[PDB]
Amino acid sequence: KAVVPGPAEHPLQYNYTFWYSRRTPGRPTSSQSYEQNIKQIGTFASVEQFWRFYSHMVRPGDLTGHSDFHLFKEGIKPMWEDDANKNGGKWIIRLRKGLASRCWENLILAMLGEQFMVGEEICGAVVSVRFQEDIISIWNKTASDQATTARIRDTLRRVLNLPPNTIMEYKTHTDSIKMPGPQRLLF
Amino acid sequence: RIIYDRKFLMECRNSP
Ligand SMILES: CN1CN([C@@H]2O[C@H](COP(=O)(O)OP(=O)(O)OP(=O)(O)O)[C@@H](O)[C@H]2O)c2nc(N)[nH]c(=O)c21
Repeated sequence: KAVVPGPAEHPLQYNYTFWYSRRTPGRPTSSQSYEQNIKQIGTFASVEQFWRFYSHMVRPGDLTGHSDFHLFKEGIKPMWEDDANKNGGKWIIRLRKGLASRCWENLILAMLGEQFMVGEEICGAVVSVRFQEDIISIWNKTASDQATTARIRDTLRRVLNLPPNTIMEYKTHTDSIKMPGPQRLLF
Repeated sequence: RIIYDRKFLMECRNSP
């Protein structure tokens, strides 16, 4: 079962797993329910194995519904509850429609190619497709590590071509957990 | 650490 690079393939620093989820906004969501709505697509160990999945995948810009792709180090679930994520957080970038597919490709290539240079800190990346915008996120292990979170922010600026006036926001997962005019109906 | 630049990664797209 264990995934290894093939004979002539180019090995990665880590194995990674693609995940996919589709839901609706505003669901009363426990740990167990969240985990049931996310599914593993495939795991890879080499650059060539990456492209075998990625070249055959729907681009996030072409997904319908309230849907997400997650690409995380093998053994890390894309959930706050995972031991690797419990003390962590994420940089988020919000994008108008039409930009997510290119941004996602740049993000995951930078991640896989070890462009962040924060040791073991990266957990994974998410692209979230929503009603009138898309969101791209990168998760790391230790939210309190200011050197790490700053290095990640700067790397995103370096590898992504963002519209002028693009806000980046850092959210600790513990802040996310405890976060609450009209109710938000379409997202 | 195993590091790859973007260009190298893209170049691998056309090999199995
Ligand atoms: C990553 N998430 C997200 N999540 C909760 O599950 C619900 C659906 O997640 P989502 O589709 O990413 O949220 P979304 O509607 O895009 O917006 P927001 O993140 O602003 O709440 C949200 O209420 C979210 O807070 C989670 N709940 C648990 N238990 N564990 C988790 O890791 C996560």
